[PDB]
Amino acid sequence: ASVERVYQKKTQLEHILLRPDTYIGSVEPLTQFMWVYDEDVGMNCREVTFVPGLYKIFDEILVNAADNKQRDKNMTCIKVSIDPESNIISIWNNGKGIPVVEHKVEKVYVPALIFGQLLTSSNYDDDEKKVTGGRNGYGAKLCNIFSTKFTVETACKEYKHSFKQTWMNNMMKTSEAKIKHFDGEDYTCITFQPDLSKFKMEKLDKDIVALMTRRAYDLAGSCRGVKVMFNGKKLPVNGFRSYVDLYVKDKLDETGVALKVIHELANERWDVCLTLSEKGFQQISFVNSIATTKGGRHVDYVVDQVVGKLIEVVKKKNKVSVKPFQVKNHIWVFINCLIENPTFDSQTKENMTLQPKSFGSKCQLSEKFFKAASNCGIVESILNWVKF
Amino acid sequence: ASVERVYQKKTQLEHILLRPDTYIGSVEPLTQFMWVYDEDVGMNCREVTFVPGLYKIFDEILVNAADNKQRDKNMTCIKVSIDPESNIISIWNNGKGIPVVEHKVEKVYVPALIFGQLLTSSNYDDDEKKVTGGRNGYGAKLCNIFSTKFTVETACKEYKHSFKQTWMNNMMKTSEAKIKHFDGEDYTCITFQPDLSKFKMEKLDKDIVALMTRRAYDLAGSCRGVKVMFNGKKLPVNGFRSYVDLYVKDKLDETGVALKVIHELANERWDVCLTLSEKGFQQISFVNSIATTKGGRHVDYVVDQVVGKLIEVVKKKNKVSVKPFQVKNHIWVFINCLIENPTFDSQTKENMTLQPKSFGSKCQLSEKFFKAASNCGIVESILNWVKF
Ligand SMILES: Nc1ncnc2c1ncn2[C@@H]1O[C@H](COP(=O)(O)OP(=O)(O)NP(=O)(O)O)[C@@H](O)[C@H]1O
Ligand SMILES: Nc1ncnc2c1ncn2[C@@H]1O[C@H](COP(=O)(O)OP(=O)(O)NP(=O)(O)O)[C@@H](O)[C@H]1O
Ligand SMILES: CCCc1cc(=O)oc2c(C(=O)N3CCCc4ccccc43)c(OC)cc(OC)c12
Ligand SMILES: CCCc1cc(=O)oc2c(C(=O)N3CCCc4ccccc43)c(OC)cc(OC)c12
Ligand SMILES: [Mg+2]
Ligand SMILES: [Mg+2]
Repeated sequence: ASVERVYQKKTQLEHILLRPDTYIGSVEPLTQFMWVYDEDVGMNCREVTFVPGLYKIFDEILVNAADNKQRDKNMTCIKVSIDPESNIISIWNNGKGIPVVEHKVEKVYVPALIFGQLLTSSNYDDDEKKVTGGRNGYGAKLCNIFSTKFTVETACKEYKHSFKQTWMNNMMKTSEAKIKHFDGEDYTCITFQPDLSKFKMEKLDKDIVALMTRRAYDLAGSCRGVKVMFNGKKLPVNGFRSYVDLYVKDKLDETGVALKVIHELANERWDVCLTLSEKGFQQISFVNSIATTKGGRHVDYVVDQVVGKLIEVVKKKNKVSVKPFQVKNHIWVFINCLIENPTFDSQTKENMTLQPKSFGSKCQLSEKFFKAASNCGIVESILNWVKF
Repeated sequence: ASVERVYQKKTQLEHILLRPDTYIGSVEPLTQFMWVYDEDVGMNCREVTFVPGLYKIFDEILVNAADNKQRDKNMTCIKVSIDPESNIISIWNNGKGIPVVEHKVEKVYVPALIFGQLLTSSNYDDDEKKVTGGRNGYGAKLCNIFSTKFTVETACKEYKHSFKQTWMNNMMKTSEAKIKHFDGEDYTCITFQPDLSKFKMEKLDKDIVALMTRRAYDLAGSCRGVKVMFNGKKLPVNGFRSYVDLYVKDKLDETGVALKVIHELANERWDVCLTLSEKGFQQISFVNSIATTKGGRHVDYVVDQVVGKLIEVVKKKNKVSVKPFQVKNHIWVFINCLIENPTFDSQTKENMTLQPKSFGSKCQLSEKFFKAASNCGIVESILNWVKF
C-alpha cells in the first residue's frame, strides 16, 4: 500500500461519520438493565436493547430545549412528540426563540450557523457562569448529521420574523430558509427523522421509544419551572420529589418493609433523595438536566458526605472495621443539581468531572438529613453484617 | 450582548484549548487512590494527586510507540525518559520508522502531516482489522498542542533518510525539517516539554512521574515481544504474569493467607488472571496496551463468565439467593487483550464499548480455570455470607 493510502487526513464531518462513538456513543446495539417508561407498566427496570447513539442525538435536542430556560427564565413548556410509523421526532419549547437575523461575522442566518455548522455555540464564554448543559457546540449538528431530514423552526418577536430551514441526507443538503413576518409568542421546534440505517435499525421500536419517553419524565423532574408534554399529554411530574417517587414510592425492601426515602433540598441548586439499596450502589443523577449515567464528582461529593456520617453512627455501635465501599454498597441516591460550566470526559456527558470546589455552589447536608439517613435501614443492614 | 458576541464559531484548534476535557481529560488536579510506581516502594496503592490531561498526552505518545509493533513485528524496544528538572520527556522505539517522503496528496512530509495536522492517521481504514490502540488521528497532535516544545525524529532506511522537526508554543510555531542521509536501523523518537501552565503545575512532581513510570511497567506487561527501558534501565517485567505479580505476589487476604492467583492464556489475544478482592470489585485491564481504567465490554465479557460459573458452584452448596453483584464484589481480575478495531466513548479511551461479537476473537475460559477459580477463596467468602 502506498503512502497516500496508508496515511490519510479526514475532514471534521468525515470523522464524525467514521468515528461516531466519541461524538454520540456506540452505533451498535447495547443490551443492559436500566429504567425506561413503557406503555404498559410505566417506569420500570428491565433489560433494554437500544443503540446509544440514537438515544444521544435525541438527548442533544432535548437538553438544548432545557437549556433555553437559562436564556429565558419565562419559558414554561417543552413538548416531545415521537411517531415511529412516520419516523418523525419533534421537540418544541417556548420562551425566547433564536434571533432571526444575519450573523455579521459569519454572514449567514444565526439559526443556519448554529444548527448547520460544527463548533458553534452560545456557551463558549466561560466568564459567564451558566448552568446550561450545552458546552461544546456539537450537539444539534450531531443530530442533524445522523438524520435523513432535520428541520429548524424558530420565531423571535424581537426581530419580528420566523425562520424555517430543512437539512437532509446527513446535513449534506439544504435549501434557502423560509423567513416570514412574526408577531406572536416565541418558540423553537426541532423536527427530525433519524437516519436509522446509521444505527442498523428498521424502525423506532418499543425499547428506544421507552427510553426516549423516560428522558421526557427525567426532564419534568429535573428542569425546574418547565412542564413537559409527551405525545400531546402533560406528564404528571411536578418537581424532583414526585419524579423520585416513580422509582421508590411503591417499593419494599427484601424484608417486606417500604423503602424509607429521605429528601433534602439543600438549596436552589441541589436536591437530594436517599434510600436503601439491596443490589449494590445505585445512583440516579442529573447535572443541568443531563442524565449523568456514569456519575461524576457531584455524585461522589454527596455520597462521600453520607458515607462519612453513617460510618460515625455505625462506629457508635460497632463496639469490626466497616469500610466505605460496604456502606456505599447499601446506598441508592438521587441527585438533581445545577453546576456552573461543568466538564465531562466525552460529548455524551455521562461522567461529570468538574471538581467540587468549582461547582459554584455547595451541598452541605443538614444534621436533620443525616439523622434520617441513619434510620432508613442502611445502618441496620451494615450492623447486621458487623456480626459476620 | 450582540449576536456576534453571543453566537460564536471556533476552529478545531481553538476548541481543543477551550474544551480540553473531551480530548485529553480534565486539566484540573484530581486526587484518588490508585496504583503508581514510586522510587522508594515500587508498585503500590496510594492516594495520588495528578492532572489527567498531563498523564494522557504522555500516554498518547507511549501507546503510539506500542502501536508500532503492529506496523513492524520485528520491533523489540521502547525507551522512556523523564527529566523533571529540564521538563523533557522522550519516548523512543525501534522497528520501522515513518516514511521520510512527501505526501503526494497533502504536499507535506509524511511526519509533518501526521504529527502537525489534526485528523491524520494510518488507522482510518477499518477493512483492515488492526489491534493498534490508535483509532482517531488526534493523539500525537494533542501532545504537540499541550507542549511548549515538541520534536519528532524518525529514520526510515527504506527511504534512506532521517527526519527531524520541532514544533513550539502549543503547535503554533515550527520550522523547516532537517532531512539527512540515513542507512542505519530505523527508529522514532518523540521528545516533548509539556506546557505545565496548561495544567497549573510548576514541575513534573513525584506523583505524575510515578504514574508515568507505572505506565512504562504496564507496557512491559501488556505489549508482547517488546522490552521497555525507563531512564536508562530495562524494566524486569517479561510477560503479563510477571506484571500481575507486582500487584499480588506478596499479598495476603485479611485472614493472613496468601492470595491464590489463577491464570489462563486462553489464546494469543487474551491473558487473564483472577484472585480474591476484599475491597469490592477490582479490575486491571488493557486493550491494545491502553489502560482501560473504566473497564468496558472486554471486562464484562470475562467477568460474566466467572460470575456465572461461580454461582453454579455456590448453588451446589447453597442448599439463599446469591446475586451476581455479590460474587463480582469479591473478584479482582487482570486482563490483557487484543481487540480488532476497538471503540471507546472518549479520546481518552478509558471505557472500551465494542460488543464482544465484534472482538475478532473469543476468550472462553477452560474448565480447569473455572475449577481453580472455585478454590481461590471467592466461593468461601460467598458461602460464609450465605449464613447471614
Ligand atoms: N431550543 C433552542 N432554543 C434556543 N437556542 C437553541 C436551542 N437549541 C439550540 N440552541 C442554540 O444553538 C446552539 C448550538 O446548539 P448545540 O449544537 O447543541 O451546542 P451547545 O448546546 O451550545 N453545546 P453541546 O450541546 O455541549 O455540544 C446552542 O449553543 C444554543 O445557542
Ligand atoms: N512511534 C511511531 N512510529 C510510527 N508511526 C507513528 C508513531 N507515532 C505515531 N505514528 C503515526 O502517526 C499517526 C498519528 O498518530 P496519532 O495522532 O496518535 O493518531 P492515531 O494513533 O492513529 N489515533 P489516536 O491515537 O486514537 O488519536 C499514527 O496513525 C501513526 O501512523
Ligand atoms: C448509554 C446510555 C446509558 C444510560 C442511559 C439512560 O438514560 O439511563 C441509564 C440508566 C437509567 O435508567 N437511569 C434512570 C434515569 C436517568 C439516569 C441517570 C443516571 C443514572 C442512571 C439513570 C441506567 O441505570 C442503571 C444505566 C445506564 O447506562 C449504564 C443508562
Ligand atoms: C484519569 C486516569 C485514571 C487512571 C489512570 C491510570 O493509569 O490508572 C488508574 C488506576 C490504576 O492504577 N490502574 C493500574 C494499572 C492500569 C489500570 C488499568 C485499568 C484499571 C486500573 C488501572 C486506577 O486503579 C484503581 C484507577 C484510575 O482511575 C479511576 C486510573
Ligand atoms: Mg447542545
Ligand atoms: Mg495515537
